Amino acid sequence: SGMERIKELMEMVKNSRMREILTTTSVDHMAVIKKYTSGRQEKNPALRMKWMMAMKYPISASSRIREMIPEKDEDGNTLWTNTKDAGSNRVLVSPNAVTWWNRAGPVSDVVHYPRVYKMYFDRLERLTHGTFGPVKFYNQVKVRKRVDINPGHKDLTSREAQEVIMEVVFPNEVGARTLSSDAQLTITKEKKEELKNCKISPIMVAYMLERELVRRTRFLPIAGATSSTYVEVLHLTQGTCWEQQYTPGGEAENDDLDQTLIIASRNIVRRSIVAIDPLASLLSMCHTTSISSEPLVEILRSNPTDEQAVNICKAALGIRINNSFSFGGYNFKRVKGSSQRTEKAVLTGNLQTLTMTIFEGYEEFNVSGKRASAVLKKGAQRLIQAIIGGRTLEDILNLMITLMVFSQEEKMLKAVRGDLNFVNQRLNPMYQLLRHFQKDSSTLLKNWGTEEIDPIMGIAGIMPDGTINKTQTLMGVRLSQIRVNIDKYLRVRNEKGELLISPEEVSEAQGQEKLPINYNSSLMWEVNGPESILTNTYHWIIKNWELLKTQWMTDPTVLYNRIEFEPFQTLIPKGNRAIYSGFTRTLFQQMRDVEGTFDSIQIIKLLPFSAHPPSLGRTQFSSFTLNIRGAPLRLLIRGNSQVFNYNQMENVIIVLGKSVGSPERSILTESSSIESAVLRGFLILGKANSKYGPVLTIGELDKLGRGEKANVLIGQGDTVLVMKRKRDSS
Amino acid sequence: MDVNPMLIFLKVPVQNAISTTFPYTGDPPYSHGTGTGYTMDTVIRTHDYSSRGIWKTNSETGAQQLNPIDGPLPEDNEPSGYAQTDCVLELIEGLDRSHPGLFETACQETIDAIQQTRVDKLTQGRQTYDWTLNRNQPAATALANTIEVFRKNGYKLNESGRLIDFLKDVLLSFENDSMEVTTHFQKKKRIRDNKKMITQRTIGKKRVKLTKKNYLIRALTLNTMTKDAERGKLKRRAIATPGMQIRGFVYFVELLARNICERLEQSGLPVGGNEKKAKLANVIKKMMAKSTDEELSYTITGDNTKWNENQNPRIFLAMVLRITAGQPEWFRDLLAVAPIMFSNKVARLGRGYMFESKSMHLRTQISAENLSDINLRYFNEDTKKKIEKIRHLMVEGTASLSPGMMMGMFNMLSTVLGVSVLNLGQREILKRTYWWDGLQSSDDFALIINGHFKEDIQQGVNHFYRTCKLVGINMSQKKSYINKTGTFEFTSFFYRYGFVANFSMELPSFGVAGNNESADMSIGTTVIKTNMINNDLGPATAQMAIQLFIKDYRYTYRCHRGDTNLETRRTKSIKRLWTETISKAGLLVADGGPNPYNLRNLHIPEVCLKWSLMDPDYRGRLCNPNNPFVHHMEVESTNLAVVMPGPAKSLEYDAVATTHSWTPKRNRSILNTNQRGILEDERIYQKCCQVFEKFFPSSTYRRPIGMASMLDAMLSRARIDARIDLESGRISSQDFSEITNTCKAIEALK
Amino acid sequence: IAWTIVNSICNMTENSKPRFLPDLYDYKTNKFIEIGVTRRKVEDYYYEK
RNA sequence: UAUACCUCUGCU
RNA sequence: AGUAGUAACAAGAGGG
Ligand SMILES: [Zn+2]
Repeated sequence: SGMERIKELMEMVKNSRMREILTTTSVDHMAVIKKYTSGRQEKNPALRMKWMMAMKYPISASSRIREMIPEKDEDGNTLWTNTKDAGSNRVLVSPNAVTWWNRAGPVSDVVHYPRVYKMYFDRLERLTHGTFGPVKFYNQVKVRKRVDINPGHKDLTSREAQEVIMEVVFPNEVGARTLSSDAQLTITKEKKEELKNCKISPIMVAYMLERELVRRTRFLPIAGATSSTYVEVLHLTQGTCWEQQYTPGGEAENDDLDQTLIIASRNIVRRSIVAIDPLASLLSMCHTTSISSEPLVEILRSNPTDEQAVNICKAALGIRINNSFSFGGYNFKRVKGSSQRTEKAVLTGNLQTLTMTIFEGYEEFNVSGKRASAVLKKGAQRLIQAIIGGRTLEDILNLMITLMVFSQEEKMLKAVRGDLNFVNQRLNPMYQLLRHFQKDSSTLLKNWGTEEIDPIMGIAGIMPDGTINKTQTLMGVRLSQIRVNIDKYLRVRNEKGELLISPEEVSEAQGQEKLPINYNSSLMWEVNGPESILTNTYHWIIKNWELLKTQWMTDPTVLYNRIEFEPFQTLIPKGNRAIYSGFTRTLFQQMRDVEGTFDSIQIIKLLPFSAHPPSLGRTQFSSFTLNIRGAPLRLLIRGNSQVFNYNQMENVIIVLGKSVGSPERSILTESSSIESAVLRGFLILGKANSKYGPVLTIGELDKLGRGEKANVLIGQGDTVLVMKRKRDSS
Repeated sequence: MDVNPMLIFLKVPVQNAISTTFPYTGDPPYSHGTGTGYTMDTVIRTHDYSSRGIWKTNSETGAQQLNPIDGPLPEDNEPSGYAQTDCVLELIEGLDRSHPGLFETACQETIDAIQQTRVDKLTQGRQTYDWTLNRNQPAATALANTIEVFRKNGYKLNESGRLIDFLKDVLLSFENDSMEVTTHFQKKKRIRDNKKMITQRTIGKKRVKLTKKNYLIRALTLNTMTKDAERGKLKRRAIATPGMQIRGFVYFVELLARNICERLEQSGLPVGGNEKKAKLANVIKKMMAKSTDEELSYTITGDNTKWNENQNPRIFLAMVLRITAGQPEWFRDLLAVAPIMFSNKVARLGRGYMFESKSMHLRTQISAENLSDINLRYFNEDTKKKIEKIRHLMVEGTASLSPGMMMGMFNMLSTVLGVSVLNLGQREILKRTYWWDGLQSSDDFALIINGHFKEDIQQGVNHFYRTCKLVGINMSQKKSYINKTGTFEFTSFFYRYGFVANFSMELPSFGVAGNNESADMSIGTTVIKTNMINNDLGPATAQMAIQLFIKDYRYTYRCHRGDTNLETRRTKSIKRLWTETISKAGLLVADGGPNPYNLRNLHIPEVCLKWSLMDPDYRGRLCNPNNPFVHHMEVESTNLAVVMPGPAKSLEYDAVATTHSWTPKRNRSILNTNQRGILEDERIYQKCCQVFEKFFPSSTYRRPIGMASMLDAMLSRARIDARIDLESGRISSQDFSEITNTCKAIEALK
Repeated sequence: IAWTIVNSICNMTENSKPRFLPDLYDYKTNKFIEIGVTRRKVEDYYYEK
């Protein structure tokens, strides 16, 4: 009706106080006077509530409570009083009033409240339909990372979400702005229809939508799956020493599934290379591995991800590599190289910044479409060469224009004149440049540039004007009229026998999985990732130390070639593995040959680096490098470091912050002034004695003759006396 | 056997059993009485650290202002505030070099804020000193009072609504030499009652004009009080509260420093605990990667002593001007305001003192203003001596305090000074045998020094230490210490080859928050949940923390389970609810229902968790949108509570609005005082805002914008809504005339 | 307030919403009006807007 | 001056 | 007395 609101305003304007405030204070100033109050923000709410809950009438409530509930209930408890709450027309009330309402108060329809509070009820829906696995116990390494805390967010900005909220609950008071995106329009239709005829405060609906729609993040320590629905249940899935396996209800998004499939395949390929029979090991892991509880093989059968490690897994199982795609009505089919993705913004000729998913690396395509085909050679923003043929000159030229745009050269970007706008399904930004240049390509060809070529029979050039020239042509363009196989060592080749995919050329960038990976494999350790490989490997040596120490003494070649050291080898750089093994084994035999000198910790520390065919090189090392989550870490040869830290106080070997086990208490009282197993063909003796000359670096050790003593900067600010031993080790 | 808990440290490392050294289950220290003793201490101590500087009487206030900067370089390790302008600018330039375009973007982001920011933004904030009343008031109340007195005088640029205009009015208001203010006072009337005449206390208001000094002193005044509930300290200390004039300028200066600190890896501010730890982990990773195997590494666990007392407003003016170099001069001079007012700041001396006569058995209160004109026979020896020193700085009941700072005044720009010292330690700047990096938030810092030998570290410490002394930063020699990189401490985070837990830090947050039944249940379960994630609260202890929370919640709110044999004021009405309810499991805990929570549940709100198990009528009553218990606040303040760990940030919680989302009664002590009338002002303001929302529902979500009147806006809406209701809808022709005649009638009454 | 008057009309009668502020609106024909009279004759300001 | 009462307040 | 601890509480204000 709107009758009683204007009637009350007249009654308020009749009051000479209220008419002054209503006239004097502006709309902008009303926000200030709304928050005008005597009331402090409570310093100690926990104390005050305990103080106040002893009182008869601690709760304030609207005066209309006196008309709704009785003054006294059935047991004679006073429910409300007439005392006004300081600074308002609200009255002081007993907690018995709240109880009386909940048992005998007016009932209302609230059945569609789960649509208003959808963000909350979705959490219960995921938990109710969740599936628990077993609890494994191990040292859980947690990377502090920014992650989403709001699953099922329809991703918009704060201002975009404000417009949507306004449209749903305050449709009449929408400002000058309107619904821009098709996301905004479709969300508004759904919200309007879901929330229709739902008796609840619009303030609360506006609030719940603001929380639901807008993306929010937090820095949290996460082990394993980082996606929203797994971040939701970190308290439940991880502790200090345990992993409660759990799949939330609902289906995983393809984005999360493609990202984690790539990580799973990469880890599988990196593991297989350092084994004796890679293809059998890769196949063994493929059939045992699952992602989000779904087995890895059926994912590889249905998922079209194009990535070198995934394709090696697809090739080993005999599954078609997603080798092809379409663009401008031509089927591109890659015959050599690989696609590496990098989204970046670049300026056009019209100074328009646009985010392009630009491709990098050397690639080769056999392209073919309607009435014309080509053989493209491409680099990062480069058309290396395109040999094109077809039934008509226009068909060739139409394909040529498509390739020139597909190359992503700086030539063609700078040759764009005007703004790029096409359709109301809007296409991706590659088609914006294509459709621009398909209509008019006058500036493209002028700015592309010409090159001179040698007159070859069968080949001819295409000029900017459209003429066929024999000895001149546009940069890169020439005009002229698939099974796979995988060997024991995971090299993918074609029918001709040329290299398509290499395990060595798989990307070494790890990154943390979005969905949980479980390799149910004896080739892998219990937990995923590289910190786990370090900790489990060093834990295993300590646990089986008595067996491996005597195996070190008697038959070391069987110790070094233990299969439990293979995961450790993935963390070592490919090139370094041999020389590291050469260095380690030389250092170990020095400990055997130089009797008296025996360090259990030094053996345990360096033992995993043995597991590779050793090199005969004579380089010195103050550390071995280890690749852990992208960054290189340096395990030092002499003493403790971040990667390996023997703590005498605890009697514990700490590997990257986590205790890996106590070694024997014997090893506390186990030392000798002379330290073998530090430098190849040398022996550390004791403190730096200046009688034997000035300090030499480790690279300068070749100067010293057989049996000559000298002072050396060995590492960690220590200067130490060293002698060159006469007879060298095996 | 004598039991000794600390002998656990023989086997367990200190960091791994660090909870046993945090006694946070007991009540923390509280100040009783006044903080005048502490405010005088701070003022006296601050001037002693700057004592070799230059004194000058101020042209406007007449206050005796000590300038220590560019003063004699210190000759001992005692706390000094002899910062050197040239050395500060070198460090701030060194920051600009290392982060090109940072100062550009930070300024440009601050300029965009200055243009968009409304006067409304100063309503959001903690207690502020009201010059109008010479006391602390809420932020919005002190703003409205300052706008009202500005409007009564010739200052209405803020009428527009943009904040920069209010800031002009503040600078223009110093020119007035007769600023009018309405002080309130009590009167004792007599009125007849049927047949005896009783005395009646009433409150009138008296217009008083102020001197040009009087207003100026009050605008530069910052209030003081003792800081309560502070852990880890034997003695109390004074905290400070900014006034309404300086507040708005401080907002924009801190907003610049925030944008600077947001893009500095070496800043701990303004990021949270986990991100702070990640930042410390990155610099250790960065220091180890950049170094060689020959080099050493030591970490200083660092505290700066007398941090605020030795940071200088004149130095902040040097920073603000250097950070804003090349920007519009209006923007540079706007941000320069806050440092200027801080350089000419004066400190209120608090409540004063209480005296006591044992023989006569009487007590009395003297104000801090009386400390000038009063005999010193009353006071003890230490207190006397402080009053004698404070008289030399006393100006119209407030001690002058040109140098230094005080807690609660100013936030993030002081960290940028510290970060610039950390940034100096790059290898390419120092070009010698040592080099450093680290993290810093306020006085607390973690410095990592690398070098080739142990003596290189000693030279690097001294180089860092003395460079800090050159800009008035004093590293504590007694509280700081050094060791090889591997362990350190930082804002009570403990690193031992990786961060370990400090659960006992968080023990005060385990309990009933005391907001209301709805909010506390959500807050309690989330506290348990977040501590499982962030502070290694194990699963068994977490279960027991749920069990103990329900106990505390049941006793506090008197809402024990409906089948209990207890007797309280609430047991009977909850018993009636219990018996009538079919599905008992649906009842909330506040309605005598069972605890649904275990580990897996903690993130689901209680109403949401019990919804499917509720009786329809109970659920219909519980969540009834037309119930008198809820206070329908704005969207910005929906499901928010206040918590202290930092200063005091808001805590958002997940909860369904029910009859349990109630608000406890207001404090009523104002009824006895001369400010009794503020309650009626508030009552009238709320009724006006309540009626406006019936014409503008959107105002509760997004704050409306207009220079037009509230009445004229409501009138405009009354006509056009009534138009649409008749032109296409459900309303009669006679009703349209009845509404428009009322709008004509309302327009007739001005 | 000006846009609230514009949007209240468009909600009940499903019509288009303009970008910039109109000056008048006829209720018979259901058409918005934008005034822009000046010292120029007709064509210089008609075809520009 | 005392002794009874009565009113307001319990973070202001 | 007792709490307490760098200063307070051990009721304050009013019916004058
Ligand atoms: Zn109980």
